[PDB]
Amino acid sequence: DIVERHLIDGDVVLFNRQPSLHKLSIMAHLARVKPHRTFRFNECVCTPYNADFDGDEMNLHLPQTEEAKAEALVLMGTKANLVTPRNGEPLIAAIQDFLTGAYLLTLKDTFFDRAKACQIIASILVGKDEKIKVRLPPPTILKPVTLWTGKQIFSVILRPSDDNPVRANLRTKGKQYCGKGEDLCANDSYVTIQNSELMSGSMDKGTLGSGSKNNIFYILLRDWGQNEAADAMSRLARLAPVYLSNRGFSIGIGDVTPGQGLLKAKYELLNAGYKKCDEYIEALNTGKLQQQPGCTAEETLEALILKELSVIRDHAGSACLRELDKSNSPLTMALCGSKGSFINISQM
Amino acid sequence: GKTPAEFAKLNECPLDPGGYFIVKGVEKVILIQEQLSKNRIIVEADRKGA
Amino acid sequence: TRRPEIGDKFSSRHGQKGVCGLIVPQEDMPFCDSGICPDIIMNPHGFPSRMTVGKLIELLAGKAGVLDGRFHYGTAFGGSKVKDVCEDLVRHGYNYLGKDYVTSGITGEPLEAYIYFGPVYYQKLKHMVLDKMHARARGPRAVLTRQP
Amino acid sequence: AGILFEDIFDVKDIDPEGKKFDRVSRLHCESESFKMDLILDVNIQIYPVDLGDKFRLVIASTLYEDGTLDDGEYNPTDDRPSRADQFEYVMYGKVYRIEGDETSTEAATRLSAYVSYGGLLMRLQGDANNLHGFEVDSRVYLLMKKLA
Amino acid sequence: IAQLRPGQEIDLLMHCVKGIGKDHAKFSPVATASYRLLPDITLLEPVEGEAAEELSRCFSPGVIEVQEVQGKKVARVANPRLDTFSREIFRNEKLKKVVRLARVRDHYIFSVESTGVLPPDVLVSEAIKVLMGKCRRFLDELDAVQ
Amino acid sequence: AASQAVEEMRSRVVLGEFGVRNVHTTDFPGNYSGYDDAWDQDRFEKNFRVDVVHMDENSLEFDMVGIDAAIANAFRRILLAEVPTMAVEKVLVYNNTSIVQDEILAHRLGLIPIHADPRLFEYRNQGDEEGTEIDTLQFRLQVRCTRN
Amino acid sequence: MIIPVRCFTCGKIVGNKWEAYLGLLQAEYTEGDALDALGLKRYCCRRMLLAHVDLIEKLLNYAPLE
Amino acid sequence: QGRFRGNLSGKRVDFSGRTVISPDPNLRIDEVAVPVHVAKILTFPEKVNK
Amino acid sequence: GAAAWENVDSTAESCPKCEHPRAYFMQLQTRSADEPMTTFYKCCNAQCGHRWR
Amino acid sequence: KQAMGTIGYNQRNRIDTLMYLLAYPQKPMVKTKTIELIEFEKLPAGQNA
Amino acid sequence: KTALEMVQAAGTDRHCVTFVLHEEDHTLGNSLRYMIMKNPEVEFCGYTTTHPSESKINLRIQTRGTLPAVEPFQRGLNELMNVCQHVLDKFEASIKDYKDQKASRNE
RNA sequence: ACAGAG
Ligand SMILES: [Zn+2]
Ligand SMILES: [Zn+2]
Repeated sequence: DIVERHLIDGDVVLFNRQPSLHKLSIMAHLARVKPHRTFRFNECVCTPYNADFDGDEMNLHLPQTEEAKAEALVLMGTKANLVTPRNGEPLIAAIQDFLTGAYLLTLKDTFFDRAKACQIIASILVGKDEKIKVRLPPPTILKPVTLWTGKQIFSVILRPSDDNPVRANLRTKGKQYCGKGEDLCANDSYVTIQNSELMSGSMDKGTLGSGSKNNIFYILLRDWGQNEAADAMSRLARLAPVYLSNRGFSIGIGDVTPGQGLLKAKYELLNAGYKKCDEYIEALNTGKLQQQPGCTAEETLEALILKELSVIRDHAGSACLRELDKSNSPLTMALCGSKGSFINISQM
Repeated sequence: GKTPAEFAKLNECPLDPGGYFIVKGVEKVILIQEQLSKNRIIVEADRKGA
Repeated sequence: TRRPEIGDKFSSRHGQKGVCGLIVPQEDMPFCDSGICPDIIMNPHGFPSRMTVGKLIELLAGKAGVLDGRFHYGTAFGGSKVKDVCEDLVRHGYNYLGKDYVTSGITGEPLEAYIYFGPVYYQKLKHMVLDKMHARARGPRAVLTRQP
Repeated sequence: AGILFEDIFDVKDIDPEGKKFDRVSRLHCESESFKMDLILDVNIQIYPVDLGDKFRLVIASTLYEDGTLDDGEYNPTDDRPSRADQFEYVMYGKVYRIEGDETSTEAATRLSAYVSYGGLLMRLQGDANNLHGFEVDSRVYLLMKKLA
Repeated sequence: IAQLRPGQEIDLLMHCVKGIGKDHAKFSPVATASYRLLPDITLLEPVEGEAAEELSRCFSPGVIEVQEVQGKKVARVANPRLDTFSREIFRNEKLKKVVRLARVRDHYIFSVESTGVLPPDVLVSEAIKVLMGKCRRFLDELDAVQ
Repeated sequence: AASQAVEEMRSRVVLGEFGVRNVHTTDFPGNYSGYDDAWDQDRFEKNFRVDVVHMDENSLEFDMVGIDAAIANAFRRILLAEVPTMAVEKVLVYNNTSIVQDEILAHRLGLIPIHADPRLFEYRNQGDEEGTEIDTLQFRLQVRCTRN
Repeated sequence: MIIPVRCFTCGKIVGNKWEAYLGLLQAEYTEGDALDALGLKRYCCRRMLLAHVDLIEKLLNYAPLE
Repeated sequence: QGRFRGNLSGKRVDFSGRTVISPDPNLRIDEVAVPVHVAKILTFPEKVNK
Repeated sequence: GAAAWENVDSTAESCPKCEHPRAYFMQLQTRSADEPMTTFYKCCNAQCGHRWR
Repeated sequence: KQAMGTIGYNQRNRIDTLMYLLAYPQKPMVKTKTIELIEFEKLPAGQNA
Repeated sequence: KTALEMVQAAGTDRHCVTFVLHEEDHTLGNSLRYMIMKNPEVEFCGYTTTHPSESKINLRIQTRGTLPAVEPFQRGLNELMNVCQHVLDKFEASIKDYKDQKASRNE
């Protein structure tokens, strides 16, 4: 007999955002029933669907055959589609506030005592990590106080027990790497993970995020299987908002206001640029202009004006970034690559 | 030309802009159409470059 | 009568639109010194890549406007400047850039960074999730092509 | 004793490229008894270090001077006499990269040793005879007390 | 509640019941209940002259008093409780390095405003018994298991 | 001295220009060198005290000295969400002809505070839509509007 | 349509301050002085009266009457 | 809107739903949260065996 | 000519590939599906010749 | 254009196909002079959060 | 109807156990964590909410030696109950004393 | 046939 039961916990269900440009626009998940009225998924999966949660409608399909289940689970699962088939780069990885919260956790400044370290580590003890023993690491500083550095609390993600056979090894450049340090740089921008302990360097977009290779989740995918790359993203998704929503992280109008060092530089740059453009105007209209090769005398003027005007944006933008303090919010969001850049900060 | 307290006995808002019709109960708006200026010499290039 | 819920689309009068994501109690909101907890926590990541400085000034002008009972204008190519509303917030005892000492409501300890409080005029859009949730097991079909 | 290394150092520089941090400073030191230069990151909030100071730095494999390697899990609560009572600042970390020097093209004896204290680094560069006992993947205790 | 015009009529019947504030926000007994730590603004160097006058305007209007010992204006902290920490001492450049704005950790200032159901000293005495009550219920389930 | 920084670190919450430092709570056993932070009922009963500084009708301000954040926050959360009162839930309507919608009117009548003392009443059981003397009250609003 | 009974943010009963707020504006106060005289400290309570529009006073013109 | 594109290569299916989406990080990366109003309508025909 | 190539603003910046100072940059914004900015860089001090986003 | 708000003073005598209203609307705290010209704050759409 | 459920770890003999406190939130959780961390026989303690719809917290307690983690949990409950009793007594004494001192003035 | 939404 056939009982047509309801959709229960564990059914393989397809899931689709409608403009489907590549094959990862439709993947298969495992369903779980929850009392509200929306489809819900982890934000690490927002990169393949290109979902953005602004009034977005996605589709669902329940397969009606056992073979339609097993072709959807083995071939089309999310744990078996972490890399794109185009160039082999990981798509399911961390996104904004999972990169910003992990960049601030792994800076060199942050220290935790035993109570807050236990409180942050104990967030991941839910689900299939409810049975595991925690393995709090030994503290770094012992004698004057007792402090865990935030990098050890991050390294709990890569190995949350004593019997977990993950050994991850990564050695790459950061984003703000200065070129001359190689694991002694002033920026602390060189990453060394050795036996899944984070020995140096903060975590950028190019180490946790969905950009490209040298991702630590891509290392876990290629060395220790699919399931160890999938658990670590769930541990990161669990652990980074607990740190970031109790540190506090905010933007303001004082985070984009120009200091006194910028307003004196910008005036001089505008005056020099407008004077050289006026001299080029007078040199075109009233005599000889040094005509650049390949262009008329009017097109030579265009390139020189675009030369003088775009020096003003560089020397105005490299003058504001020197006088911004750290713990500026757009500067933090641009150094960790989570959202924005230096063009946007220097433009607003 | 009515006062706002006389829009009350017509069940009409004073701030309703108007400019629309009522045809079989629905409210239809003749939109502003944009044309080219007639009776004017247009000197243009063809697909062939002429 | 519809009450807002998980999946209703609010806007922000600057193009920072967004759906609802979570509804938390008053006891888990972060609170100021005066007892105020926010109605709507907005994520700061929308601001760098979109460059809406206008929302960041609307918040400050509104906070400086309700503390002395004015409506500060936000007219195009003009309006009330930042240098004037920075002086109305110091006079009423607030910070001159709207950033407040904020205590976390989960742990009870203070937050490290300061948080930027103020009134922002949010408008509710017609797109509600109760008018869009849809499903079909097997139902009526077409007559010509016998498919749903 | 389980001592790896011990010499009195002397601070030559505090911030080469500027104050990149609030709690950590990238010290630059140089010894008396040998020619050892010492890059070190300390926590200057709990333990302030000035420019012309002179401290004594012992790196030990174990914190109990009976030579017992019993470290299954560090118990901070227990009170028993250890090596740390004669020192003011103690850290705990792992050696992770022994590296040959590339400055000389022939007949060199200087070897670098990198110890990471959970993110706070230490290069200990100098003669190969003084660095005996440094192995990769070995966990060491840094010990440190200022002198007059 | 409402507002009528002649001919209109309102007739209903209400049923009040008991409920806690976690369920719905019409059951909350307080307008706002909150605390803050108590400030201790301290002076690192003695501020005299006309800088005592600009120090008393970078604060709340009753915390920095200015007094004269020899016909010479010196400034001292008087009542640090009344400060709201607007942080106006950091806009002035000369005075950023003479004060240490802080908070005493183990000293709270509660401020409970009841909505009128029962007086606010009785609200705190009921709120403490609830936390005494929740610790009682799990002691009764450690004994029921074993 | 470093002892001054250790004492400021476990007893003060400083406010910098850019962030509040020393936000956490640290006095737990093993966190410090010479300090004993284990639980001691006599030290808590010796240091705790309550100073009521202002009280009138419908307001109260008082001090708690010696308690920590994780208990004062518990008291704030109980006062917000777990102290019971009496409020309207059911509204039975006979001839509402006002312009105010019946749902909106029921929602407005829900939020009126009632002067019943809630220590005298019990919870209405699951279901039981009538309710008796033990667990309900019952107001009657009846207004008819006419011309003068 | 009508003044809400409570402030949305904290919960102070604002809904009885409206008829008094108009009366204090008939005595020619500024709004920042009348809101202080009514007892509204925080700005969340102040925007309940400061931004309210009384549409029911004008919707009741179009209501049917005897 | 012919037969080949409109009704043969791509066609309307049942056992399908459509809703607004919203984030949830407390789930795994391979889970999805289906509302209960859609979980009662959608069915999977499970055969009875031992 | 090389001078006809480098009469554009940028020099002494940092590329993510070879970090060299002599550079030739570009910035675009004309795709508002890309809410982030758009840049492209040329780097030719050691004549390495990268061109990326 | 899609914000819930109020239609006019006859929004109760009016029977349309689909009408959306907000229960407690509030006028904007920061406003343009164009808002004053078109009389937007005599019947607004939105609440101050 | 059962509010407490004790889930041990995989390979630990009763000194690593996760308590599931039904119908709770951060209120009891953070206070009980504060009173358990005062116990010097506790290596690890911390809670988390399972999901914001569900009213559960999972309190994990790991002790140092071989003593089971029921005893620091029960000691945390008893010490928190005594702290709340003492706070209640001091608060009621200060309220009665303030009302007494106000009644002596203005008479 | 038109307007929306992503
Ligand atoms: Zn309010
Ligand atoms: Zn390059």
